[PDB]
Amino acid sequence: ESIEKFLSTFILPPLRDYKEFGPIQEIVRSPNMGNLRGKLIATLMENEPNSITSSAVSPGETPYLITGSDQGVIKIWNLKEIIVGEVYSSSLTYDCSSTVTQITMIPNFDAFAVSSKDGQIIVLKVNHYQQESEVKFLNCECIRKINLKNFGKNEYAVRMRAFVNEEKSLLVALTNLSRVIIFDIRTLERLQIIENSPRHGAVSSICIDEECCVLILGTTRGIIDIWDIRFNVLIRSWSFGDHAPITHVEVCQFYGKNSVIVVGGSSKTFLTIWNFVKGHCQYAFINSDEQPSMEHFLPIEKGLEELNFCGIRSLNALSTISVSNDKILLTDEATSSIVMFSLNELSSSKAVISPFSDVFIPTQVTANLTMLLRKMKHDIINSISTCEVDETPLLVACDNSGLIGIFQ
Repeated sequence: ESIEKFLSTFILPPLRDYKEFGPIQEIVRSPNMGNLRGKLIATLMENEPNSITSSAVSPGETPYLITGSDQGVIKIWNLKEIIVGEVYSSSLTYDCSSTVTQITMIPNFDAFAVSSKDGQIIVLKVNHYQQESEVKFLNCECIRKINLKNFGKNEYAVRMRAFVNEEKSLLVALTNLSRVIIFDIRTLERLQIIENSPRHGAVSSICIDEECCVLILGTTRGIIDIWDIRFNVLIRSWSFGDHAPITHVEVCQFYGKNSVIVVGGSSKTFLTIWNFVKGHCQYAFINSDEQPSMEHFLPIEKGLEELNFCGIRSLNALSTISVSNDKILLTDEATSSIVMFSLNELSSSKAVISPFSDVFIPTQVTANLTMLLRKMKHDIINSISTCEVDETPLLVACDNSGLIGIFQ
């Protein structure tokens, strides 16, 4: 070993050269969620009665689930061992001593960031070793740490996203004061702060695009604001529908590099999909069999500072999602179900997990807009994750009472 390259005397090395993160892992393909049976194979009660506030999965030959609780407790679960060995205990526990707000994988590493209500952000490395050709988990080890109080405003991170490629190594944190701070993972140095206008409400959601060039923000007043990261410039702002809060934004690679899934904004939809360059709504998945007007999905670009905050008005608003290439999995609390939207064939969309037998009907409404109508035939889920264990898709749901459900 040598440390001279790591003292910032000169500029990289890339993240893959930082041995404390462990070796970079092979890319694993999207799980084939279309084959999900919707069959509950296991329930894990270890976190009860504490809310699981965030979860993630690390995919690969031994995929593991990470859960974070409202008391700061992080657990690692060996998914193969649960499925095959029927061992229902966690493999590892790590205590943050403060309410977890987000767990964010460091893509392709056995490491993940954890933000907590006390203002701390850490990165935990998952250490493991081979015994009789099977993975044994050793420990979680803190390998990075920052406190947002260092920025002087007593902030804590509420949401995070990570992006790693050969060039970039970024951790993006949304704070409780609606600032977005961008860190380099290698040092946790602040590189950029983006501050959205308070006249658009509070920032409730963030995502980064495929290219890590743009920050997409959703607000409590139903506004989508897109920021160029390099120039720190607002490049797109719009609302639509009844401007309900934007609770999730996620880029959708399936449609291309300029497409984003929006949850909220319109209270009449499960989600919409927008081309954020063209400023245009491509798809609207309607949470009933009644189609809204075409006009409901036109972008509003003026009068955004005059939009009132509507609050959170329905169980419909609580949807959490997991995107897997051409499938979107979405929790529907109003009907106690999880919907799988088939972007490859919308008419094949269905409630994969539910108590009846719903059908989804795609209708082209303009040259540029398709609406998907839904025609009709337990604690609130906070987080869902999807992966494969030995081929065979599986979905993990974590709920606000501390229960994990595992579905094949």
